[PDB]
Amino acid sequence: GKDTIADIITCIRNADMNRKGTVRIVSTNITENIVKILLREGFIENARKHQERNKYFLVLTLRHRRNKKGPYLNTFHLKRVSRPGLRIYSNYQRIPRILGGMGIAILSTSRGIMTDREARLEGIGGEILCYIW
Amino acid sequence: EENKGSVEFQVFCFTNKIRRLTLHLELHKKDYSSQRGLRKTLGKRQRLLAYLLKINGVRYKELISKLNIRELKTR
Amino acid sequence: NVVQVRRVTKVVKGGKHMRFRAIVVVGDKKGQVGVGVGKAKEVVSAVQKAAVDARRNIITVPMTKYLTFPHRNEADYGAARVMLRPAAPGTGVIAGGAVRTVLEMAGVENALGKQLGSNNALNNARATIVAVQTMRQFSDVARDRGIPMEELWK
RNA sequence: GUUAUCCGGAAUGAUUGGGCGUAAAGCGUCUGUAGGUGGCUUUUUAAGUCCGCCGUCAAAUCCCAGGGCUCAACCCUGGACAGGCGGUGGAAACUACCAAGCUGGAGUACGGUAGGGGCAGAGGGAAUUUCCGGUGGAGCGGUGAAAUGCGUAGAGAUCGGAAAGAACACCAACGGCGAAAGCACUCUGCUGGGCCGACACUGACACUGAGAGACGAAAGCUAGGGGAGCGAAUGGGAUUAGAUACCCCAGUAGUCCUAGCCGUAAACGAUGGAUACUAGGCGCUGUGCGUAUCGACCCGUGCAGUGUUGUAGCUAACGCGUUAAGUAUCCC
Ligand SMILES: [Mg+2]
Ligand SMILES: [Mg+2]
Ligand SMILES: [Mg+2]
Ligand SMILES: [Mg+2]
Ligand SMILES: [Mg+2]
Ligand SMILES: [Mg+2]
Ligand SMILES: [Mg+2]
Ligand SMILES: [Mg+2]
Ligand SMILES: [Mg+2]
Ligand SMILES: [Mg+2]
Ligand SMILES: [Mg+2]
Ligand SMILES: [Mg+2]
Ligand SMILES: [Mg+2]
Ligand SMILES: [Mg+2]
Ligand SMILES: [Mg+2]
Ligand SMILES: [Mg+2]
Ligand SMILES: [Mg+2]
Ligand SMILES: [Mg+2]
Ligand SMILES: [Mg+2]
Ligand SMILES: [Mg+2]
Ligand SMILES: [Mg+2]
Ligand SMILES: [Mg+2]
Ligand SMILES: [Mg+2]
Ligand SMILES: [Mg+2]
Ligand SMILES: [Mg+2]
Ligand SMILES: [Mg+2]
Ligand SMILES: [Mg+2]
Ligand SMILES: [Mg+2]
Ligand SMILES: [Mg+2]
Ligand SMILES: [Mg+2]
Ligand SMILES: [Mg+2]
Ligand SMILES: [Mg+2]
Ligand SMILES: [Mg+2]
Ligand SMILES: [Mg+2]
Ligand SMILES: [Mg+2]
Ligand SMILES: [Mg+2]
Ligand SMILES: [Mg+2]
Ligand SMILES: [Mg+2]
Ligand SMILES: [Mg+2]
Ligand SMILES: [Mg+2]
Ligand SMILES: [Mg+2]
Ligand SMILES: [Mg+2]
Repeated sequence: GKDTIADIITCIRNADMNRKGTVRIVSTNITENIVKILLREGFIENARKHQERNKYFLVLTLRHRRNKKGPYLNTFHLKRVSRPGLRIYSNYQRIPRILGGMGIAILSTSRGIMTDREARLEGIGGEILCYIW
Repeated sequence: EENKGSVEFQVFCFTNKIRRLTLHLELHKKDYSSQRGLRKTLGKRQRLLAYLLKINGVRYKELISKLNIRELKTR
Repeated sequence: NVVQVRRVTKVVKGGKHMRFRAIVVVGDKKGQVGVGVGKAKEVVSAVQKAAVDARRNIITVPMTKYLTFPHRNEADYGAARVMLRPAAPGTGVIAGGAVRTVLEMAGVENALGKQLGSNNALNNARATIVAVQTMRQFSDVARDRGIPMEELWK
């Protein structure tokens, strides 16, 4: 667990590729905020919190199989960017946009976490956490 | 009894099991299996000490003067 | 459109038993394309089987009002890797052999493409197809995400 | 047009943009110093980071907008994105710092239990060889077939004695421990790890590792012992055109022990390490729980490791598939 963000991302990517709607992830300010945002973009069905032995778990419901499990036209991609090895930042005029804007880019900035959309409205740059397709 | 998990107690238990192991390592010199363990445990103790030096300078110096532990290699 | 003609060989106690492989792609030039491969003794019959096979394998390429791709995409088949990205109208289709004939036969007017990795004509054709198959069009990402078009445009 | 030079194409030195099971490629294996990265919560600070404003980064060139040589090249005017450095004003999410906290990571104690882990010291029996006898009296031994060889100075065979060294039948198993090399007749002693169950405790003490250190099959070497069997070298006998080989008969180093050196192997899973996460089926080893009886099963299960098929996914194919060669992060 050297990187927590990357790990959440991964648990999703994996549970996704295996055609399961339900994922357990471990919560954190970052985790929680990212998932909130994921919901308001609409990449994921529903979130909720659980607690046991002072451990928090966000379970994520995921978008249902595409008109069967065998015939899938679409998957749901995720990619880590700024990672412990190399941290990537961008000013306002380099803010990434994904597939012409079909996908979303998550940014940690001075005003908190957001998408690239928010960053453009408010005129802010910052650290690029990940991309989502 | 005291703290059995405390830094200083652990470092003690280690220093002690090591000086104990020393006699066996002297009598049977061909036992490498055991020596490998010695080197491991000494490693542990050395780690804890480095940690403790980071966290509390005073408790550290007190400890290595107390248990007669050789002075650290950061000098 | 015959992309490639090769003479593959089976070997028998007699000698070399020669066949022709044909790699052929079909399109309407209107946004419908497919690939097919065939084998026979004569150029002609191979070509034909190639046609017939492609016609039963065929798919559709998502197009934009200017005749290009919705978005940037990669693709992978075997050692063939393929990179397509949309272009401004008036740049035409710039690419290499498999990728370019498939693209062009689909009716894509403006596209950037490059095949990285291998050069096999065939796997590059298939790869191109997997690329343009996974192309999502905006109406559909707006339908998936459950968000109005004008919101994603921004 | 040809030659020379440079960049391209070349993803062919790869940040964007590759690889290391079999294609070139994972140190033989660990321990560990610098170095890099490192869980969660609150606060602080503001070094990175971000936003605004100012100074400057000469003119020419490149880029945009006009104008002049009849056009163009070329010249002239005006202006600017990048990107850099420096000052100042703000933001505080993330990295970093500062203060206090938290256990699920890492450890410590406690109690269990399995084991060819290792070193040392005792003890054991088969079998083989030689020697000393008794019997017996012509061949033994060996090969594809022979011969060298051993034997009337009594061989082999068989019984009875001693003596010596080395290796440990059955158990043994697609089983056990070990970091790897390897470790098995038995036993005792000194000791290294492992794993499991309990909150008992500390509270990030972590992971990796350039240099460096320790261990490291066999052959080999130095010194002293020891010397049955086997057996390089060597010799004889064959076979063969030849036979410096294969086969046979002998047989020295060496194999063994003590104290060292050497540091190489297809040292192989041809697979560096740690962490997280992703179907099953059938098996085994250790323990724990509930059930079964109240002690052996039995069942279902929790872990820890170990084996065989196989889904997703991966791959050039073969195949790999929770013990990944899958999906990601960090170091070498
Ligand atoms: Mg910058
Ligand atoms: Mg590939
Ligand atoms: Mg190419
Ligand atoms: Mg290059
Ligand atoms: Mg790279
Ligand atoms: Mg390569
Ligand atoms: Mg080879
Ligand atoms: Mg190789
Ligand atoms: Mg290895
Ligand atoms: Mg080495
Ligand atoms: Mg280490
Ligand atoms: Mg360190
Ligand atoms: Mg740190
Ligand atoms: Mg953190
Ligand atoms: Mg200038
Ligand atoms: Mg002009
Ligand atoms: Mg003019
Ligand atoms: Mg000018
Ligand atoms: Mg500037
Ligand atoms: Mg500045
Ligand atoms: Mg803060
Ligand atoms: Mg702290
Ligand atoms: Mg005996
Ligand atoms: Mg006799
Ligand atoms: Mg093991
Ligand atoms: Mg023990
Ligand atoms: Mg405390
Ligand atoms: Mg090294
Ligand atoms: Mg040595
Ligand atoms: Mg040896
Ligand atoms: Mg010699
Ligand atoms: Mg012999
Ligand atoms: Mg000879
Ligand atoms: Mg002999
Ligand atoms: Mg020796
Ligand atoms: Mg080597
Ligand atoms: Mg190797
Ligand atoms: Mg049973
Ligand atoms: Mg397991
Ligand atoms: Mg296998
Ligand atoms: Mg398998
Ligand atoms: Mg591979």
